[PDB]
Amino acid sequence: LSGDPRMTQLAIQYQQYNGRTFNVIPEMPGSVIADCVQLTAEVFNHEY
Amino acid sequence: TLANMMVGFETIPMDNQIYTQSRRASAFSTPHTWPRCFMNIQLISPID
Amino acid sequence: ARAAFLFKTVGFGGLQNVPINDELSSHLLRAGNSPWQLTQFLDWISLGRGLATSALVPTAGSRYYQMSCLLSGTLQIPFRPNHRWGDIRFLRLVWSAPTLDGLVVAPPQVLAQPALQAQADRVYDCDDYPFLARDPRFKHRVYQQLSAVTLLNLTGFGPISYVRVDEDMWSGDVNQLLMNYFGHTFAEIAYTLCQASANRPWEHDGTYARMTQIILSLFWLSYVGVIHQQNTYRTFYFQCNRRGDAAEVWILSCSLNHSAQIRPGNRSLFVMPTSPDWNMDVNLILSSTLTGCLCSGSQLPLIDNNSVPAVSRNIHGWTGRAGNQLHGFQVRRMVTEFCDRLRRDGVMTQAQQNQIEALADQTQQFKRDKLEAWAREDDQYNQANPNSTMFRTKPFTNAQWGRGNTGATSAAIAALI
Amino acid sequence: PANVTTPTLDFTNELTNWRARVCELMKNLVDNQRYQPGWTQSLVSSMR
Amino acid sequence: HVNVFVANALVGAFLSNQAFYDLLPLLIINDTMIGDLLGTGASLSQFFQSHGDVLEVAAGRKYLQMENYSNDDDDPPLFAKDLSDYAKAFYSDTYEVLDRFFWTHDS
Amino acid sequence: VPTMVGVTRQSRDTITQPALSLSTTNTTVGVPLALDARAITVALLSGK
Repeated sequence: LSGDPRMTQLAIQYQQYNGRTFNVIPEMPGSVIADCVQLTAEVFNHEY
Repeated sequence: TLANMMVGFETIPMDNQIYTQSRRASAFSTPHTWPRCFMNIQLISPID
Repeated sequence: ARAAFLFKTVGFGGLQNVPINDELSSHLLRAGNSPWQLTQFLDWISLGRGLATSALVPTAGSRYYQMSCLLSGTLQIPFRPNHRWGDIRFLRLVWSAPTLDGLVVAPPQVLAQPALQAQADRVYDCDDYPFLARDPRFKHRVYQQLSAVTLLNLTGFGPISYVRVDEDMWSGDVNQLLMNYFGHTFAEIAYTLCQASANRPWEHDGTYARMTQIILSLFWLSYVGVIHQQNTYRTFYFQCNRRGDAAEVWILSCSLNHSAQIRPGNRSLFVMPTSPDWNMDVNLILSSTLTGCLCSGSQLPLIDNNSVPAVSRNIHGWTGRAGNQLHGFQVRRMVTEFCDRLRRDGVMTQAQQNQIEALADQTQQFKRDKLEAWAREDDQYNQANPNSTMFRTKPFTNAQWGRGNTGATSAAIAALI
Repeated sequence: PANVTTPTLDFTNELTNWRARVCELMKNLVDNQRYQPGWTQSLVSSMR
Repeated sequence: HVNVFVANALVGAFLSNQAFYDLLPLLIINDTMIGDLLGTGASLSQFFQSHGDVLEVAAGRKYLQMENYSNDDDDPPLFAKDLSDYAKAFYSDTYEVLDRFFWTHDS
Repeated sequence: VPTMVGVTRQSRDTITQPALSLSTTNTTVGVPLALDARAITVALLSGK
């Protein structure tokens, strides 16, 4: 909640004194709420 | 720290004038501040 | 480290007299009698609000050009065969002392006396004057200005920019010292660095020298679009959010997951942009100042004699038979190169690059019209006052408006990586 | 330069040399043939 | 090979009867008399002082004045060669670096 | 040796201004802890 809600992808990394770095990005797990929301949105457009 | 106690008995060369043999070790909290004389044991005279 | 100090006087382009009038000299000496001052050459401008436009100073480069002509006439007095510093007035200018630190209004009998009959294109050696030879530090400090002037005189077309790359420059806590400016704009960092160099001379291989070289290299790569958030050098890059901006400034930036790859090696060279808009280009003039300080610190390789005007070929301190070749790039075309590299990377949409190009075309047309109008005004003034003829700026041609193989030079810079 | 953080007294000094020379000059003035006779031989030994 | 500067300093110590046993290992020239001397930091600043390669002191006397000398016209002049102390001069490996050392050094 | 760890909220394709983050302020990758050396050494010398 600090900010940057509109964030496309989370990524985290650390770097070495020589300057080599390691970056870890996880794969997004979907939310049932979102899929249901899309279906309802189309239903609202038909039934507004 | 050992070099600091050893000053006037054993001599340690310093690559940089800014950093001293009596310089507080805590100032050297990072690798980039590791001394070149410190980095190579052979570079330091075993006699010194 | 440069060891030989010499300069060659500017030659009038078909003029019979120095292209300056006493009014211009007075404007340059608005409150001062020493031209050695860097601010004397240019009123420092911070960009955006940067760029000095004046009736006598349409551009800061115009002011520097007038300063150069005036200095060329005045310097000849202590460089005369007599090498006298106070006996005669050049256009009513008398040096205050033998070191010629300051100049003064000519004495009334001296004002009555004629000015020094300066000869154009006179190459001089700094050691010839004894007082300067007596102070090496003084001589080197004076030479920074001399080097910048000679470089501008050397370029028949637009001035080259010297760029070199050293990984040993990356090595060290001096990199942390460079990191002190992290989040600083390129212009702000340059002003501070220039002030530091003015404060004192530095080693030709000095940690400061390597840092300045890295800063210049990063800025130029960013300008060409060579280095980006998607193409970071060790994650370190100067970033300008909007290209073509009035004061777009690449600012030191870090990008994760987009590290760029650089060929091992050491490459140092100078590139001269074709566009004449450089007079209004703050970054180019700042780069010129830094490059000149770098030349004072270290003696670079002589540039190719074919790469130099034949009259100036084989200059002992500057031109050599085998040397680097100047690279000419139109500013608008170079901005296009920056956009194309990003489009090819796919970081930005083709439409966005086209929008940037359209803005650049509009800016270029407006600037070209203004410069052409100033040119007409200057010709009219010269016809009006043969007695007091002067040039607001070194004359320019519509030919400079062309790209002049900016794309070939862009391929060359890409190859330089 | 001194070589120790706790130095020992050194008499090899230009000031020390000066003091010695001045004393020697005075002692020779005392040993003056036209000046020594007035001073008692015991006083002479004491002064020297 | 042995350090000529070291040999001369040892001669001085022995003449003043000072202990050079500490400097005896230093006496052997290992590679560079300049390099070996730059490494050494022991002894009084007065006994011998080198700022890096640069070292300013007096070399040995060209002539030794004896007791008999009266500064006679027939007596030959030693041109200050006899003086135990005549001057201190800075020896260094490279002239350009020496000049840089002397950029503000008293002249 | 790693220097620091940082996090990113946007997808890789996007190009955006880099802004200040909490992790950057702390140079240390891990929270610094200072403890009594004598007590730890004594414990190391006293285990049964």
